Amino acid sequence: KMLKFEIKARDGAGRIGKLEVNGKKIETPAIMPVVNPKQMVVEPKELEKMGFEIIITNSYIIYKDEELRRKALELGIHRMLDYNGIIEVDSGSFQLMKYGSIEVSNREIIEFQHRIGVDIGTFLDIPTPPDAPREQAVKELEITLSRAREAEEIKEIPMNATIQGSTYTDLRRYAARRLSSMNFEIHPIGGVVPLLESYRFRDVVDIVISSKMALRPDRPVHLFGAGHPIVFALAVAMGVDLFDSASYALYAKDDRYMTPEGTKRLDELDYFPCSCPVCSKYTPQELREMPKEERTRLLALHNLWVIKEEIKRVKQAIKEGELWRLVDERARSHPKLYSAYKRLLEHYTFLEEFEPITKKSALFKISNESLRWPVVRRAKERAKSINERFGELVEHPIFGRVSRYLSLTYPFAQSEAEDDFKIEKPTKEDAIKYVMAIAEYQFGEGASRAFDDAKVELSKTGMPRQVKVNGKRLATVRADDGLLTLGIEGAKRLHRVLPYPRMRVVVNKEAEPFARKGKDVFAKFVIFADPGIRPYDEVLVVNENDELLATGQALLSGREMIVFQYGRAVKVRKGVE
Amino acid sequence: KMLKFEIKARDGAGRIGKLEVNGKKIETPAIMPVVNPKQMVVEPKELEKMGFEIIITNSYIIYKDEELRRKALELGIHRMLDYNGIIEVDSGSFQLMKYGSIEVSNREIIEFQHRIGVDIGTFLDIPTPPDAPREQAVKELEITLSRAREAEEIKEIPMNATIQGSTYTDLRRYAARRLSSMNFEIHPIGGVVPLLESYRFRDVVDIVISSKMALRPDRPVHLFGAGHPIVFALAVAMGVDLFDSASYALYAKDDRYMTPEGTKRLDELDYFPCSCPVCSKYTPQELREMPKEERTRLLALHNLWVIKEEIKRVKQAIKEGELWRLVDERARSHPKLYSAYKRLLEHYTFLEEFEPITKKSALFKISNESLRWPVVRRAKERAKSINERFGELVEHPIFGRVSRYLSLTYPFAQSEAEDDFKIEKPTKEDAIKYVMAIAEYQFGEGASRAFDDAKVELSKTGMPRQVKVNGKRLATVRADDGLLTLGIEGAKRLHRVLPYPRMRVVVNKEAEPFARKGKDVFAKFVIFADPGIRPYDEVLVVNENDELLATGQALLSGREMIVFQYGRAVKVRKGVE
Ligand SMILES: Nc1nc2[nH]cnc2c(=O)[nH]1
Ligand SMILES: [Mg+2]
Ligand SMILES: [Mg+2]
Ligand SMILES: [Zn+2]
Ligand SMILES: [Zn+2]
Repeated sequence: KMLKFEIKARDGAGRIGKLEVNGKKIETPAIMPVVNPKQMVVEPKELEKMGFEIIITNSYIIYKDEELRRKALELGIHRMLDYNGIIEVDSGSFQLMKYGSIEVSNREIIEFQHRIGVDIGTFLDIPTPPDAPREQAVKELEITLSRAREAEEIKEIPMNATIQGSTYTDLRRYAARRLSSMNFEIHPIGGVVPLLESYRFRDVVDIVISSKMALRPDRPVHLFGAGHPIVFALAVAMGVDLFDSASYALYAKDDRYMTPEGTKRLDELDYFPCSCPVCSKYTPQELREMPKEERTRLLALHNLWVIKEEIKRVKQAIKEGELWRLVDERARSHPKLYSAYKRLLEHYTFLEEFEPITKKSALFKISNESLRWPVVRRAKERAKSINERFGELVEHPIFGRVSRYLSLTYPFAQSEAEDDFKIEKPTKEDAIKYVMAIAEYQFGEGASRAFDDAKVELSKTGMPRQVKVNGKRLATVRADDGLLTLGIEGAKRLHRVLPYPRMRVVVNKEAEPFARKGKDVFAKFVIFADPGIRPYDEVLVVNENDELLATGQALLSGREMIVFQYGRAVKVRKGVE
Repeated sequence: KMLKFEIKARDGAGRIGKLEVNGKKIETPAIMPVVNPKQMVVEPKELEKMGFEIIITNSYIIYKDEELRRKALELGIHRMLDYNGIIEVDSGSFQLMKYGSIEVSNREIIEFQHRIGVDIGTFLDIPTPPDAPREQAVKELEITLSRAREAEEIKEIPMNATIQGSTYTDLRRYAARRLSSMNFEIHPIGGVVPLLESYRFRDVVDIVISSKMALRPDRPVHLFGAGHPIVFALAVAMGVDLFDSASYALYAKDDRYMTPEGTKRLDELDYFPCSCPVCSKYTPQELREMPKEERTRLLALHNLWVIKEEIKRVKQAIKEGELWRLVDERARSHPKLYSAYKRLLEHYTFLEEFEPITKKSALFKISNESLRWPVVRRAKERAKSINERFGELVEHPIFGRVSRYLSLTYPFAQSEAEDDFKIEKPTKEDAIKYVMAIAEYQFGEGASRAFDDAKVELSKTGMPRQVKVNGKRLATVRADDGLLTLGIEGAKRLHRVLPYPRMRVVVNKEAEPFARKGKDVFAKFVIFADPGIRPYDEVLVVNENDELLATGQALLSGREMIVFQYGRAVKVRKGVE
């Protein structure tokens, strides 16, 4: 294990992760600028100063140039580029996609990558073009897989194992499942460059989702060639963690200027809709008259700033549970991106497994699409049975109508549309009915039976809070989302009222003592867990004998908990000890 | 004539304008930072260095303070504030909002503003709150207008005549009519601060449109209190040319960070979604540790950069003919903004009057609301008749079905949605049918009768270009928009086929010679024009006797050509004499 990856925060199918490679730590989503070893528009040391702690170069281009190879073998790529962050390197597969044949063998560049002290390498995977004869897509993929097995045998460093299969979702699934069973640390998704250039974002969505579906969750995903800000928000919402960009430099040499919404020709710019170091002091009409070398430099820097800025924007949105809103905003950039956005939302089943149970932000109805967001479709179905049971429905701008008993609970209460939703507070005789409704809603069918005989306390306002029964607190309704926070007593009740494995996270014999003491539960110790658990659900920490050890909040889905070996699986609230 | 205002470019009902006062020019849309004479987070000279060439201060406050009072009379605000740009001042009406009455008379402040060398003054209009009872909306408006009448009498400086009818569109209309008929140079729209602070943007749209409907198009409109980047694109699209902001500073004082999509609390920021001098330099945490004063300063500056940046973004979009696409993107920032955006599109009649006829940018189907854009509804309606005659209905992504004869013309041809639309090139036999369908579509019913007996000469590609008869070239189908550019001969024919005033722009007797000569028609010399004329339409430059003087392209709407006293109204292609 030379590569460690763990989730720190999440939204949609996206996540902010901590990625460690042989001692170097980087936060994802992240973009690695592509550096041309022959003509570096922006010096690696300057990229590093700008905050780019990971970059990529062409080991093949280096290998072929006598001078470059000599220096790379003499000082290592790090000293050669005078860069200290993570240096990822490509294999020359891109030259393969352009010329068909390359003058170096898979084993050869791999060994070369090792010789120059590369942080992360890549083998000669074949980038089958889109809409290619299924025959070619298969023949090429098998070679890719063969070259992969070879790389798995000789690699001594972290390496990229790229998924191919052209535009055939079944080949994608196959590639993903196969490379997922091999010893590799990162899984790029290739062959998409031509799609991105053509703005065929819908096809990329299909390729990306089919790949993510078959890929094991705990490994970072890299979208090869997605180096333009316009796709960041969407790609990250699908679960992409890494991006690489050469366009920042190539566009600059073409007097092309990037924007989160697309690209513009410098000669069509009357104003700079940006405030970066470059745009804050210069002007379109000035830049246009500068020496090309200078014009290229300033554009490159600008492009890098906008790319860096989008990433930060995306991470900040994930942090506040607003990614979908941002994605919705960026979808209006281009008709094709809008097409791709609608398509992504059709994949409710894939998206639903990762969609957090509760978010910081309120549900915003800002378009027709938002009514199709994962959280909306989930709350709809989960409320159906709660309505035909508790009745007393009220009107809701977004969900139409929902029982007054869920009106204080996310996302019904925690949402906003064109018109405002009037939440109906409980009564002294009503309270418990709410707690029961929430339980049945948050924990599933039967959960109320753990609270029936309880007494709900009300705050200075008519809001439900502390839930008690013949003593100790069973749980508490949160003010922030109207969801229940389990106390050890309430956890015990749920445990006996709900059959195994509902709400369970089964831990290591070794992990048992810690959970009992209330320490947090770490993924590597989770041997099994309820497949229904969603990020942020209340959870029952248990041993194999299903004995309650503690209660806490999930940070991963049931499945992820099993698969993941790094990061916390559960944030424990209280233990049995 | 103490204020000149010219339209330099436009889109939607918005416009980029040239505003001159005291020989000081400024480009609009423009936002004026509100400056507090007592406390200044950022100082006028700094604001001037940042590029804010217009600001606003509270003359009443300056008045009520001995210190400022002396220095003001003594030095005159310009030197007092060490600012050399346009300085606008407010009456003290703001204090009226929160105090209901002040210790100064309409006449007193007005004369005081005159004494301190103010570039633009304001009288004591009463900012009636959003949903006041009708008797109050009415009472205060009459009081406002009496002060308007007094101000018009003694005025010796350009002044803001604020439209003030609360939330009664009929009162706004009246209020606008009256002030328009009076001698003032700028028209703010007031009583909206309470609405903006409550994100009640839909109500602001209704108030603005009802005001704009009754305002003289040639005068600048100012949305009083609209100082957050969130409403700019929307507001500009409604024809608002000026904004003032106090928020950039006040928000900073409460560690609130501005964004084109809204507002963020500093203690809730993990990353800065911006590249400005501040954000590209510091991190959220680095900011939180600084002393309150430094924090307030840096945040205030950041807010100013966001403001400045959105404006440049809005102006760039107008120049590109993509304002609506931006409004749409921005509509996704908040449910209340989305509600307002949809409402704005309900006001088709108002918007269509100012909406240009042809654009450089292609029509993008990026949302549901995209289908309700002015250009789309206009195209649908107009084409109905063409589809009824020339038939040959071909499929279209946005309009569904449309006669093939218009498939070469804007906005049908370039249009792009989830799937591209393929154009139908003419046959040497259908050629004429196209020129006729286009004419009927571009010039209105009957227009075709001016081209029936003509031959359409196709180019290197099966595209129609020059239209000739007997040897004289009537017009020529443009390659870019598929719209006809008239030739003096085509002009003549249309002149007799279409009943006055269709396509007519009537000029002075003094302008008659130039027009005949071929010179461009300036607005001030236009006495009357076809209400149906839209920006960029082909127009018939005629004299009062309806005698053809020349042909050209409109740069304003017919209604605008009449009221406007500055700028060109028609770019003449060719005179007659
Ligand atoms: N290895 C590799 N590099 C790429 N660069 C762009 N696309 C690809 C791809 O599919 N694979
Ligand atoms: Mg595990
Ligand atoms: Mg005129
Ligand atoms: Zn920039
Ligand atoms: Zn900033």
